[PDB]
Order: sequence, then C-alpha cells, then structure tokens
Amino acid sequence: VVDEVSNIVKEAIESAIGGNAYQHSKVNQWTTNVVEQTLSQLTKLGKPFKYIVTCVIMQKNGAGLHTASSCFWDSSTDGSCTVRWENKTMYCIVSAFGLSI
Amino acid sequence: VVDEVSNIVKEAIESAIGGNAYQHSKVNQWTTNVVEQTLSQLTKLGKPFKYIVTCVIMQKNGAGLHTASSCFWDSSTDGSCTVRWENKTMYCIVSAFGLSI
Amino acid sequence: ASTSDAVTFITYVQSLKRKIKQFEKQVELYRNGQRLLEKQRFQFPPSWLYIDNIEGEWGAFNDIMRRKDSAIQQQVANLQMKIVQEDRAVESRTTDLLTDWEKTKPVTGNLRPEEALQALTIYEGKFGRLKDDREKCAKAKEALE
Amino acid sequence: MCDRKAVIKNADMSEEMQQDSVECATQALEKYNIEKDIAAHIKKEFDKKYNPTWHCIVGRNFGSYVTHETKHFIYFYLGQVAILLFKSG
Amino acid sequence: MCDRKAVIKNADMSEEMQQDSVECATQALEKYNIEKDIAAHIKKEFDKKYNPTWHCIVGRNFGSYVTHETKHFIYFYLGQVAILLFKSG
Amino acid sequence: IKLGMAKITQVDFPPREIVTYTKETQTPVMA
Amino acid sequence: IKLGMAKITQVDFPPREIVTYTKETQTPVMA
Repeated sequence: VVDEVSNIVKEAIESAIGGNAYQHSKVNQWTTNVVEQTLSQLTKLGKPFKYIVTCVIMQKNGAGLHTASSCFWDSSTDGSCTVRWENKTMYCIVSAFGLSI
Repeated sequence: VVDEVSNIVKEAIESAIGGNAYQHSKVNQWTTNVVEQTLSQLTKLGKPFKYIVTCVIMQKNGAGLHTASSCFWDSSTDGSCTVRWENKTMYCIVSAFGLSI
Repeated sequence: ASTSDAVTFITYVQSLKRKIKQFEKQVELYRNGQRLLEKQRFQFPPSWLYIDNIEGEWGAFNDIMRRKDSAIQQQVANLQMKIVQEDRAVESRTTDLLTDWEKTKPVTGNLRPEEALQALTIYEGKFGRLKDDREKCAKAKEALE
Repeated sequence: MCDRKAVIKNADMSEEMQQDSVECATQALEKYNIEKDIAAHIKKEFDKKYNPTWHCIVGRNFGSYVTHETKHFIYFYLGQVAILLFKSG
Repeated sequence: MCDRKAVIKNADMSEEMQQDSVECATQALEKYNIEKDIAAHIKKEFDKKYNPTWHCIVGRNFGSYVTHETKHFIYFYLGQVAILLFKSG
Repeated sequence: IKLGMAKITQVDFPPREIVTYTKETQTPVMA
Repeated sequence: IKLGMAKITQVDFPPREIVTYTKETQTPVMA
C-alpha cells in the first residue's frame, strides 16, 4: 500500500530525525537509520515484496533535488513509493520500493 | 553486470545533463531523460532481473549528499551498481538496483 | 522556464533598456545639475536626498533593471528551449483537438447543433491557441534574446 | 549629536532592517572611540541581529559596487560616515 | 601615474586571488585615479576568479569590520587607501 | 516478467537565486 | 525466497570549507 508506505516513512522520519537539523558527520547515519526503519516496517508486515528503501538527505543551502523512482515492476502487482519530507535545514527525499515475489 | 550498469548510467547522465548551463526547468527534464535511458538500457540488456532505478540530480550549492538504498533481496543472483557522475556545478547520480524476479 | 512569460519579460526589458538609455542620460545630466546646485550650495534638503539623492535612487533602480536584464540574457536560451517545447506540444495537441472535434462533433438529436458547433469551435480554438502560443513564444524569445 | 541617519538618496532595504543598522552603527560609534573598534561593535550587533555574517562600510571616503540583495542593501551617508552596507546571504 | 603598490600588511586571503586583484588594481590605477572604479574592478576580478560574490571598497577615512569568507578577504593597500576585498561568501 | 508501462513521479525542490539589485550612487570624498 | 540484513553503497559528500567571524579592520590614515 502506497499510503501505508508513506505513513511508515513519515513515522520513521519523525522518530529518527523529526526536528533534527543536518550535520555532515550524521547525515549518512540518519539516512541509514531511516532506511533501516523503513525496511523493518516493510518486512514486519509479512507482505511477499522484495522491499527496497532508499534514503537521500540534502542540506538546505540553496540546492534543489529532483526525486523520482521508476522500476521495471508490474502495474497491477507492484510499485514504488518516493516521497519528500522537509525540515528547517535538512532536505530529505527518500524512496521506498516493493516488487511482487 | 555492475560495471556495465555503471557505464550505461554514466552514458545516460552524459547524454541527458552533461556540463551545460544549469536550469531548474531543465534539471528535472535531464533527470527524467536519464531515468528513461537507464530503463531502456536495462530492458535491452536481456538479463533476468527487475531493476529499481533512483536518479538523484542536485546542484553544487554547498549541500551535502548521501544517495543510499537499503533493500531486501539476494546478493547471489541480484545486485546494484554505483556510478559517481556530475557536472561543472551540478550532480547526476543514479541508483540502480537490479533484483531477480 | 515558462517560455512565453520569459520572452514577454525579455521584450519588455529590452524596451525598458532602450528607454533607460535616454533616462540615464537625463539622470547623468541631472546628477551634474545637482552637483552644480551643491556647488552653488543648492544641495537638496535632507527630507529626501538631493538632486544627487534622486540620482542615487534612479541609479539603484537602474542597477535593479540591469540585474533583471542580465538574468534575462543568462536564461534566454533556457527560456527559448522551454517555449519551443511548449509551443510544439501545444500545436500537436491543437491538431489532435481539431481532428477529434471535426470527427466527433456533438451531433445528438436535441441541441446537437450547439453541441457540434461547440466541439468544432473547441478544436479550432485549441489549434489557434497552440499556433498563437508558439508564435508569441518565438517573438518573445526574439525580443528578449 | 553624532547622528548616523540618512535621507532618501539610495536606501533599498526593509525599514526595520535599515533603522536597526543605522542605530547599531551609531551605538557602536558612540561606544568605541576608534573606527576599527566601532566597526567591531557594529559587526557584533549585525551578527547578533541579522545573524552571521553581516558587515557595514561607513567612513568619510568609501565606495561600494556589489550584488546588493533586496531588502538588505544601503548606499548612503550616515553622518560623517558614508553608509554603504548591502547584505546578501 | 599613481604608485599602485599593494603592500598587504594583513592578508587573510588566497595568495593567487590577492595577486590577481593587485595586478588588476595596478592596471586600473594606471588607467584612472578613481578609487571607486578601482574598488569596483578589484571586486569584479575577485568575484570572477572566486565565484559570486565578492565586494571590495576603497576609501581614505573609513573603518569597517570584514564579514567575509575564508581565503577571500584581501585587504591590500596601494599606498594608504586600504582596498579591502572582503568577499562575503 | 512483462512489466507494464510506468511513469516517474517528479518532485524537484526549489533553489534560491541571487538578486542583482545594485544600489548605484556615486560616493564623493569630503569637501 | 530468502532475505536478510546486508550492506549497501556507502556514499557521503563532505561540504566546502569557509570561516565567518566579526573581525575588525581599518584603512590607513594620512594627511
């Protein structure tokens, strides 16, 4: 479910980053934590989906990011969930994916 | 192949974005063209995999970048390739994750 | 990026710079006049600036206009590319709309004359709007580099 | 009185920002007897109010020509000092 | 002409940028004696060689605190007029 | 696997440019 | 099928270096 994937991504962002700013020594760690949380949320549901969670964090330094996720997946069986969550100084466009197994 | 996927992604990034003048209305088009070219190159490869492509395009404005993807598949028959490409003052990164069906 | 709006702004900026040549010549003559006034002690009262104060305000406005013109000259190529793509897409859509309206005007029994005329007019308006948008984008690109 | 005020000659900034800049320059000049020390106090006030880092150019003879951003620029005279301070970033 | 000898008593900037700015300032001083034009040329050269944006000011009786970026705030005086090219960012 | 036709969800974040609104006024020396 | 915890491509971008502070300067004085 795309809505469930977006809700899980938002909950993971709120739990891990939330109102946390952007740090150079911690941006990759935060991305890894968010990706791990999304992967755990996808795996605990029990859906037979080869879940793929991508986390990308950018700094609010006047740089815009074009986020997209297109995969060779079935329209009626699989899909992708690429969203963006905005902070005061930490841009994070993260994508979740799922393919029918 | 990881090296073949990286070479195809680099060729697509060069054909789409290159190192010309930056434009917000054209950076998204370049990212979409790179994604379409990567999807076409993966489809014409003929290998038995269901690739997941995530193209991250940014502009050099002091913003940090960490394009990562944590998934759930088998490393024996599936894999991903990473290619570091950019522009004179822009970034062109594509995260392709080939997963066996 | 919007080719039509960017080209219209570029043509307006070109006309504004053509007028601003004479406006700045007058501004330089007036800066000289204010300087001559201050030489005769006729510096402007400090409520606003002097004659040179109005000259400095005009110089700030001219700097803003020159910055707008420089941005237009920098982004003219991208604006023209966006306008050309939009014009081509709109013209193809107008051709499709004209063909579809001519093929399938709303020709039902009751009020079918009005419906078929509306379908044909919608197709014709789509084609004409695509042609006019392409022509306007090209003309604005020409007037704004 | 040492008034670091201005007239309408070239003053393109937010009204509150321009008033705060003029007041900070005047207060720094009153507090410090040296031009460099007054510059230090005014820069401290600028980095405290409009955040780091902001600079103000004020003196009898000067000149500035840079990318003056909107609502944060000035090119005038503040008393005996020529107030030419533009903030961009 | 004019003794456009830039003696940098305090040079907290890049050596190459400072040397290019000094050469441009010497050329501009040979061209004309306008200190404002010299400062504008120095700022333009610094912004061209070190990206946007760079600001330089030339004057006689002035005190300013440089709020600029690292390795880009060059204060070279061609005599006594301290042309401080404090590239803010 | 006969994958169906799929598009790409486009979301481009916005940058901020540099305002070249120069305040031009000639600065004279003390007279 | 079987799946579990694994590794990924670790890519991070260090930022540029700059220093900002309220440093006071002064022009030379002559007569």
